Parts: sequence; C-alpha cells; structure tokens
Amino acid sequence: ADRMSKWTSKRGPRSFRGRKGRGAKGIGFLTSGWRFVQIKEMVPEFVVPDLTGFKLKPYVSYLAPESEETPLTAAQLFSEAVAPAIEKDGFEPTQEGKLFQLYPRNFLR
Amino acid sequence: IGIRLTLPPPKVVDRWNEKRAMFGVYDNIGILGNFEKHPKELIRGPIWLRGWKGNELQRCIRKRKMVGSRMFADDLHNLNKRIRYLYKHFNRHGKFR
Amino acid sequence: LPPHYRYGMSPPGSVADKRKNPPWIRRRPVVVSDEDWYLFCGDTVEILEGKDAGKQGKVVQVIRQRNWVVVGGLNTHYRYIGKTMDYRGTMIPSEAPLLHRQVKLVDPMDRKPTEIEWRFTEAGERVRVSTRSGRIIPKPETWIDGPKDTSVEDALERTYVPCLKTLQEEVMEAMGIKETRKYKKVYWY
Amino acid sequence: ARNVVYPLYRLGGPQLRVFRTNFFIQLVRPGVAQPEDTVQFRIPMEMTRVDLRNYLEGIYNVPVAAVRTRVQHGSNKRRDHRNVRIKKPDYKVAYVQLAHGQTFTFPDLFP
Amino acid sequence: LGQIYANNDKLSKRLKKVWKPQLFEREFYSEILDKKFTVTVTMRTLDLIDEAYGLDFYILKASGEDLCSKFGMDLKRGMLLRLARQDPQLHPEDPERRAAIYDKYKEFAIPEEEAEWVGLTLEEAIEKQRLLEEKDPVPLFKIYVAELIQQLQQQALS
Amino acid sequence: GLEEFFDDPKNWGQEKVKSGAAWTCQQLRNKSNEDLHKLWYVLLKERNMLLTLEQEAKRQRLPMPSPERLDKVVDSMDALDKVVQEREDALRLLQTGQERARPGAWRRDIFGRIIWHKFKQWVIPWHLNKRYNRKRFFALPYVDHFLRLEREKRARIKARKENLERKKAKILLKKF
Amino acid sequence: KARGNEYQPSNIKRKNKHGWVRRLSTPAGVQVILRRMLKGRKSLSH
Amino acid sequence: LRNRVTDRYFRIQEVLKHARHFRGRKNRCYRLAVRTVIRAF
Amino acid sequence: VKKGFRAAFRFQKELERQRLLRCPPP
RNA sequence: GCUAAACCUAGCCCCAAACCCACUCCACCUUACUACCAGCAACCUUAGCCAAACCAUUUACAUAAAGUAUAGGCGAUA
RNA sequence: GCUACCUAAGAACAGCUAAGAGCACACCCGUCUAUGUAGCAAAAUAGUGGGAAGAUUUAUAGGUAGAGGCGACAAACCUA
RNA sequence: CCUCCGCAUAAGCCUGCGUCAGAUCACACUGACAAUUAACAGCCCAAUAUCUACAAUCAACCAACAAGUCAUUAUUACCCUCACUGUCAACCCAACACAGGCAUGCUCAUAAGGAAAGGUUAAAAAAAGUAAAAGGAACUCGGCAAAUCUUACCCC
Ligand SMILES: [Mg+2]
Ligand SMILES: [Mg+2]
Ligand SMILES: [Mg+2]
Ligand SMILES: [Mg+2]
Ligand SMILES: [Mg+2]
Ligand SMILES: [Mg+2]
Ligand SMILES: [Mg+2]
Ligand SMILES: [Mg+2]
Ligand SMILES: [Mg+2]
Ligand SMILES: [Mg+2]
Ligand SMILES: [Mg+2]
Ligand SMILES: [Mg+2]
Ligand SMILES: [Mg+2]
Ligand SMILES: [Mg+2]
Ligand SMILES: [Mg+2]
Ligand SMILES: [Mg+2]
Repeated sequence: ADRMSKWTSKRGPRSFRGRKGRGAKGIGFLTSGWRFVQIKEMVPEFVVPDLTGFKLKPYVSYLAPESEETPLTAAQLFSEAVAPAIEKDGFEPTQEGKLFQLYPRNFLR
Repeated sequence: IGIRLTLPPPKVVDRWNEKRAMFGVYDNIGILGNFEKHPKELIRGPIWLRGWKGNELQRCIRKRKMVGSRMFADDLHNLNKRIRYLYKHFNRHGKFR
Repeated sequence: LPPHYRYGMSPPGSVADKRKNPPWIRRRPVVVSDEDWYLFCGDTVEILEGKDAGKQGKVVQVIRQRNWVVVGGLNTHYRYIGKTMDYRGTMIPSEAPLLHRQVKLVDPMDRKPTEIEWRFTEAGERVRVSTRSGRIIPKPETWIDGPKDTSVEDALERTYVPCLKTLQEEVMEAMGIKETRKYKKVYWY
Repeated sequence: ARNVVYPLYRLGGPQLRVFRTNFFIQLVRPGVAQPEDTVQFRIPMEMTRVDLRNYLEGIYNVPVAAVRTRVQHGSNKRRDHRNVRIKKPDYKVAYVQLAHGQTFTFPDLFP
Repeated sequence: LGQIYANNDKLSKRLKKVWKPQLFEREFYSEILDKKFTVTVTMRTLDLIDEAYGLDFYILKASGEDLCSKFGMDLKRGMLLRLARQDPQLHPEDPERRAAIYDKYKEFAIPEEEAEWVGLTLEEAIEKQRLLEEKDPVPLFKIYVAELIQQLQQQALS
Repeated sequence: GLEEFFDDPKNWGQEKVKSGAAWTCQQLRNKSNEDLHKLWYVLLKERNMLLTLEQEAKRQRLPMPSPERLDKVVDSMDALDKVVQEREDALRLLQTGQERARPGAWRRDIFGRIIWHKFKQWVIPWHLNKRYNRKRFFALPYVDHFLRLEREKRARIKARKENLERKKAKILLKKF
Repeated sequence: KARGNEYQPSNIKRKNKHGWVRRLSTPAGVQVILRRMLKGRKSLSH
Repeated sequence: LRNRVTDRYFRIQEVLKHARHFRGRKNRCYRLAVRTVIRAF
Repeated sequence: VKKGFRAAFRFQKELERQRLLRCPPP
C-alpha cells in the first residue's frame, strides 16, 4: 500500500491502466466502437534539412580564439535592423492573421 | 564506564579582555552622574524583563502582555499553557497554604 | 558530494575518495582563505617549516578548499605501491600537503622568500608584486584537426544577417515549404 | 519534441512541425535473440511509435517497415544507508523492423 | 446570539438563545434611480426611512457602518453616481422634473471619481484597480523607434 | 542508414578518441538561423551515437573510449538552444513586448500560496469549461492560520541559519 | 475466526476514499492537506 | 544538562574497594556490593 | 563528553598508579 | 584478552535586530503530478476538564492607582 | 477495503430421490471431542457435524459515522 | 511416495530463485546487465426530436409467480484510420519463505504440481492411529470419545 512510489499506468486495475499513459501527446481521437482516428496534422512532421555540402561539424577545433560574451537583447537586434529606419529619415501591430505567432505560441520549438 | 581517559584541551582564558577589564564600568552612573540615567537602563536583554525581577509565572505574564501580540502562534499557545499550569501550581498545589 | 565533505588528496570523483568518504560518513570538518590567494599550480615556493625547512620547490597541485599546496618531490614521506601479492611491492616517496603560511613565494632574481600583494599595475592590470623586494612575480602555465572538427575559418564565417523573421519562418523559406492554411484561434485562458 | 507545449489543432488548421527536435535516441544490442531485420532502440517515454518511425525516416533515411514500442519498468527495490528506495528509471523500448529485407546485425565494438 | 438565565434568575440554568428580527417583504420607489425594488426590510428600517422622509434620503443620510448591508451600499453608490453625472434618468419630456429631483438632493453629490468607489468591499476595490491599470504591454520596438527619432532630432539640432 | 548510429569503424576499440571542444555561445550567435538548424541535426546524430556507445560500454562491463566528448556535445546543444531561444525572446519583445511566450498569471490557489498558473490551451471559453471551474483559485478564512504557521516556520529556519553562521564566524575568529 | 486481515486492497476504493480530489472536496480535507504540508510530509494525500 | 556528575566512578570505588574480596556479584555489582559492605561494617 | 576536568585528572592519576603497580621500574 | 570503553563538532536553545518566502522547460483539483470541448460554491456564541474539597449559578486566559472601587451559590474566586 | 444494513449492475450451485422438500459434492457456516494455548493462528489443525435453488453463498463499485450509524436486540457490529 | 492440488483470467503486489560478478541446516543476500513487443484487454460512440405491452427457464407442449437481463426511427452533421497504456516473477491480505484468508474459467486424476523422514536410538511421559481373550455401559455428570448403526416417549 505504498504512498511513496510514483503513481503510473502500470499500477492500478484494468480501467486505470487503460486510462493514464505516459507523456505521449495524443495523435488523434477515438470514436464509434473504439476505432482510433489518426489525424495527420496532429502528428509532428520532422523538418530535416539536407546536410550535403555543409562545412560545420559537431566539435570546434581548439585553435579558434576566445571572445567575450554578448547576450543578444532586443536593443541590439533593433540596432542591427535600424539602417532602414535611418535611411527613412518592417513591423507587425497584431499577429492574429499570421501562421507563426510569437506570443501565445503556435510554432513548436 | 562514563569517565574519560585523555584530559581535555587546556581552557586558556584572558581575564584582561575588553569585556572583563571594563566590566561594571558606568554601572553606578546615577550616584555620580547627577541622575541623568538609572543603571536599569544599562541592562541589555529581553524587552519585557529589562530592570524587573519577577517569579516564573509573573515573568510569563509579563511576556504575554508586553510581547504577546508579536509572538509566534505556537509559542504563544505554549506560553498560555504554561501560565495556566503555573497558576494552578502556585494558587493550589503546594505546601504551607 | 554532501555537506561536511573533507577534500583529501584524491579528487571528489575517484575510487580512493569513495573508499575514504562514502555517502554515510560524518566526520568533524576542518576549519580554515579569501580570493586574495597567491599560490598557484606551477609556482616555485620555499618550505618554511617541518621537513625540508629552507628548501625550495615547484608546486604540483593546489587544493584551495583546504588551503593546501602540494610541493613536487618535497615534504615527502614514504608509501608502498602495487603490493597485492605476498611480497614488498614497490616503494615510492609520496608528497604531503602543505597548509599555506608554511609556504612562501620565491623571487626570480633574489631566490628568497617574500610576502606578496595584488597591486593593479598601469600595464593592464592585476598582477602580484613583492613588498620587501621590487618587481613582478609572473605566472605558471600543438593541436592538429580531426575529421569531426570545424576549422578556424568555418567557425568564424558569421552568416547571421539579422532580420525580424523568426528561425522557423526562415527555415521554411529555405526549404520551399508552403502552408496555405492558417491557425484558428484558441482560448488559452 | 519532449517537454514542450503542443499547439492545439482545431480542424482546418496547419500541419504541426518540429524544427529542432528535442528527444534523442539510442539503438542497443538485444538481450534475447531477435530475428534478422529487427532493430531495438530505447525511446524516451514521451516519444510515440509513429514519431519514432518519422524520426528514423527523416534524420537517418532508413526504410522502417514496422515499429512496436513497449514500456519497461526500472526497478524500485534497492536502498541506501538511509533505507530509502533508489528508483532505476523506467524507459521505453522500440522494436523496429526494417523494410526491403535490409537486415542488420548489431556490430562488435571493443575488439 | 446570546444566553438567557432560565427564569431570569442566575441560580437557574444558563441556556443559549438567538433573537431573530421580524423580516418583511416590501416594494420601494426611488426618484434618483426610477425603479421599484422589493426588499427584505424590517419595521425599524421602515421607521428610519420615515424619519429621514425619502428612502433615497435615508440611503444617502445613513452612514456605511449603520447601513449594515452591501446592497444598500451599492444603491447609495449608484445614487451618488447619478447625482454626479447628471445622467438622463427620466429621459426626454422630463428635463425640468429631472432638474428638480437633482435639486432636491443638492446636499450629498460627491465628485464622480469618489462616487465610483463608494460602498465597495476591499476585494472588489482591488479588482477594480486591477481592471483600471490592466493594459496590454507596449511593444519595445515602438519605444526603440521613438528613441531613435529623438536621437535623430538631437543630431539635427547640433 | 543505421551506420550513423555508430562512429567510424576505424575507432572501434581505441580507448582514446580525439574530438576538440564544444560550441561556445558566441560562435553560435555569429551563425545564421538556417545554419544553426542544420548544425542542430548534425549535433543530434552525434549525441545519439554517443548514447549508443555508452549503452554498449555498459553492456560489455567496459569503460567508455572518451566520455568527455559526449559532455562537450551536450554543452554545445545547450548553447544552441540558448542562442535560438534568446533570439526568439528578443523577437517577441520587439513585436508584442512579452517576457515569456506561454501566457499565465499570478493566482492564489486553495492553500493560499500564490502560484504562477501557466495557461493550458483549450477549444472552448473558460466560463463553460466543466473541468476548469472545479479547479478553484481562492483561499477562504481557514487557510490564513496555516499560512501564518508556515511563515513562522520559515522565519525559525532563517534564524537558525543566521545564528549558525554567526557562531561559525566566532569559531573562526577564536581559531585565528 | 481469524481477524487479522482487516485490510483487503483495491486501488479504486483507496483513490476515492483517500485521494487528493476527495480531500479537496471538503474544507476538512483541505485543512488536513495543509496540516500535512506544514508538518513537511513527502506524501500529502495518497 | 547543566552541572551533572563527573566524579562518580570514584564514589563507586570507595564502596567497591571493601567488597573486592567477597563471593559472587557482590564484589563487582555496586547495588549488591553496598548492601553487603554496610552489613560487614 | 561531560563538562569537567578535575575528575579526568583524578582518573589519569589512578591510571598511572595502576600502571606503576603492574609494570614497576627497576 | 574479547566484548567494549573513550573522544568534539554536527547542530540546537534563548535573545537582539530586521517585516518573510514563493515560474529553467513540462506536469499537477479527473484516480494531483493526467496536452485538447457546453454549469453547485465562504461567513452562524466555543465546549469541557478543572476549582468550589460533591455539584447544579459561578471558576483568571513599562510602573503606579490596586489586588482599591466593584462583581460573586456575597464563595470559590473574579 | 473488517463487520452491520442497504443501492447499482454481476456470478455460482455436481450427482441421486421427488416444495424457504430429502440425501449428498463444490461452496457457506461452526455442533461435540481431541490437539494447540509465546500456537501453523492476537481464535488454528484433525476428525465429527448444521446448511447447501434460497429469508442461499458470493466478486465488484457506491451509501448510512459517533449527542451518530446499523441491528431477524445478542445493548450485536461499526478495521484485532 | 504424495497430489484436498494444478494451469489460466480477475483483484492485489511492483521486478521479488533470468545472465555475469561478488561476498557470508547448507550456497531466493549485494552490484552490474538484461528483459514483458498486439490481434487479448482496457482507452468509446455529433445533434435534435421520436420509439421500445407480450420474460427467463434447450422455449416447444405444460406451468406459473416473486412479474423479469440484451431493439429503434426521422432529419440534419460527417472520409481521418489503428495512436496511447496493461503484458515479468517462485506474487496478494494476515508483523514472517505464517497449516489461516482469497473471486471466476478449465482440469476432476491429472499431460499440471510437489516431498511426510538432517543422522541415530528405540526408555518414560505426552500426541495420532491400528489390536484384541471373556464380558458388554459394570464407565461417567452424561455412552463424552470410540465402534455398529438405529426402538419408543417427554419437555421447549
Ligand atoms: Mg470540583
Ligand atoms: Mg483536592
Ligand atoms: Mg463523585
Ligand atoms: Mg432445502
Ligand atoms: Mg440438507
Ligand atoms: Mg435481551
Ligand atoms: Mg443484557
Ligand atoms: Mg503471464
Ligand atoms: Mg499475525
Ligand atoms: Mg509432475
Ligand atoms: Mg522433509
Ligand atoms: Mg529428526
Ligand atoms: Mg474386547
Ligand atoms: Mg460408578
Ligand atoms: Mg452407572
Ligand atoms: Mg458420540
């Protein structure tokens, strides 16, 4: 009668076992006579690029010199897209009619 | 066997410390400082018993009045209990009544 | 490592250390430092007290949690190594750690023990300077690439043209992926 | 991708993309003599069978014929000096059958 | 909520007693709001109203700690607001009448920014405050742009 | 293919493999978005391979050829994550002016302690969500006492800490 | 007869009887939880 | 404990030196020794 | 670990005496 | 000569001062630690042991005035 | 989650004789004896026995809680 | 030689006699490594109205009483497929590797599953059986127990 062991899908009776799961993220819904309905849009499609002719490697040669850190804040970013502004003397008010919403995230990772 | 084998590290003490050399100084401020202050203002301790003797029960009572409102719930409760007990012990249980 | 850990000669992730200080020991901790710390790994230092009193030598290891300097081939006492079978083994002179204050720094010109301060020089900037004598005591201290190594040119190309694009959108553009659909709003709360 | 909030797919909405995948995987030697063409991986719990299939197809360009996952229990028995139970972590195992009769013997490392 | 001695002698039982007041249901007109409210009123309340003459007057006159009802407080607040704004309460065809009514209660009638908060609980007040100073955050980009503009202006000047 | 899950067949059984340094953040910052993405996949495969190797080692009762490399890779990955995330944050700030993407708010629960309730994402409005309305966000008077007690406990702990520190200092002084 | 085994386990019952949700459901239950928290228990509810 | 006893062994000895030559526990066990010793005296 | 010293000293003396009794000098 | 003994520093108590804590990501009121769909809601004198040698009204919860005026089966006591 | 009573939706009852019938398994209870009494057991074992198509036995989930419940009243039973 | 047990499923427990390495009635004890793969089982079913008198008992005759366990229709809405979790064991509740408790489906002497005797001696006393001359209740509170079986009569 352990209180200390973490409650999981292995632990209960049949119904309990059926219900819980691990952190899987469901891929569809369930209907009629327990027929699962896998929706393609719910499934995450991995957007892998082509690595042919890609000169970067997973480690960096020791000979590369040291340099001090610079946390990329917003001000810096603005400065590095301020030339056009300067010339004048590129911004969204809302982003509700936009695919990749910056605030209440749509995009994954 | 409770007693111990190796005799302790020798407790060296400086009797001529800044504390003990100037102990009792100013203590006696009134009788030769035209009573600006009392020596009961010299004593630095708990705010309730600062120039005031008392009993056990009396002390408790004092604590409850002078501090009570800013005491920790549990501690306050304990104090109250003590007071209850103490009163009973004094006013009833005992000898010579 | 838990609290009240005793930093011995062996490092905190070894077998010997484990043997000495397992997770359930409960010894008395040894009292001792400041960032104003002048003894480094590789410095030449003079042993004031104990064995080799007056001798100089190079510093092998510094264990600064215990204010220790380990001197190379000095302050030595003798340890048996190997062994295991029913015989001698072999005989090493192991090095005892020296608590600082017993160990002073040596000048390069004089070869004498000196007390040191961290004076900010005009050259730029922070470095040791001797009090009794003058001048600076400095400091202690090839590659060839592999198959999975970038190179110095390819690391520091810098291709980041900063737009207000997002990584994802840019990636999509690069791909040539086309999404005609749009996201229906959701009640987050 | 593990430990991320998944956006809510309503009905007409877009495909869910994973740019920069979070979970990473390890292929292992089978313990109990499997058939030729079966490959045994250790999936991180949150990743699905379908996801695994997709993952293999994209990043490694392998022709995956079928996938069958399974949740292995990691032992809770085993205690400390304190008598507190150290739990070995529970992990997910994946039986991935290759396509085209490709075949795959797990190679000898450490010769 | 209290206790009684049994026959009003102390040497009998002490025994607990709840004296309840006599509640009634009554209609009530109010000239300030123009509406007929049905309320759980007691006879003392009625008496008080009579003394004060109008119900509205009573509501206004009677202090918040003697009113002893949240509904009453709310009503008072509403009345105050009405007094302040000078809202169309009786609409067209009765402007003169409205004016007269207002003049009847020339006394009272606090500035509008005080009358909003009258008869609120603490929590309610807090909520109101939150609502007031809510606002979606200002994009930093805009701020940056402004700064840039300022800089440009400065440059021009020098 | 599945050849990528192991390293070069030359390196099997060496006990020492050369693989220099992690990606520092500055370098990552200097690189493009697409480029970064590309690098990520390179990293990922390597990581997987390393994991596999580790597993193999565990199986065989033998030690890893060079376990620092795995660590380095991990570090690099972390750096990459940080850089991109930072950029995203900056973008968000520029556009909407929001620290954190996922929305939430300060909510007092049943137990009285104020929590950052992160918002969960739904199809229907909160007012007719049957489950959400059960999840109550308010205290009631029976909690205040408990809160007070908790506070007191916290204070006691703090006191203990502080006095202990003082004692230690005193001891040190005595010693030297 | 032998009366030692009063306990006769079934998880569902336990969860209904003694679960977090049940505790939450009343003020008393809430108070219990609070008390446990104060004490510093590793398992507040079942 | 403020002030508790350190010189206890000695007290025990003070009785036990006389019981040294008795039979049985009496010569070891203080509780028994004391009674015997007193009687002897 | 009790608070005293005198007792300890006494014990030490006793021990010494015992030692003397046991293995006396020439 | 075995069992054993022995050992200081872990920390803690009382104060003084000063008003505390609480979001890496993810999860957590449904069977908490559970990605994703149409219903209710908090406030309501403490009591009793005990003392009165039983028990039934009753029985406490800075200094000084003062244990004074008062109260009280005019007693316990307050 | 024991037991007392109930609610929901379930399950079980061979064989022979001819209905809260008879004999008699499985199941339920527990008459008498012996053993056991720091026990195999904080009420058991061996036999012998009452019932065993019914006011039967029983698995699951829910309900009634102490100034109470529940009770074919034994002042039973309500986690030794 | 036993088999009054066995294999499943349910509930419960949660890696608890698999491999290697290691130590210390006799050697399931510690560390590492491995394992249970869905088709079985859970995890369901878009609205609004509208329909559902005639048991079960081989359902057929008979025969009842306590009166019962398995259904739609109309209209509108609707192309997307097989995700997620249980799957080990010599096992649960009785403080124990406890003669006790423990639902259902098959198996009714077993094709499963097991071992009453560490060795020796053969005293008393004690326990469980089997034995019996002649007699046959003379036993004892009582034919309790045992053995063979069955007559009559009260009380309640
Ligand atoms: Mg009394
Ligand atoms: Mg008395
Ligand atoms: Mg009496
Ligand atoms: Mg019958
Ligand atoms: Mg019968
Ligand atoms: Mg009776
Ligand atoms: Mg009776
Ligand atoms: Mg099985
Ligand atoms: Mg038992
Ligand atoms: Mg067999
Ligand atoms: Mg045997
Ligand atoms: Mg034997
Ligand atoms: Mg005979
Ligand atoms: Mg006779
Ligand atoms: Mg006779
Ligand atoms: Mg008989």
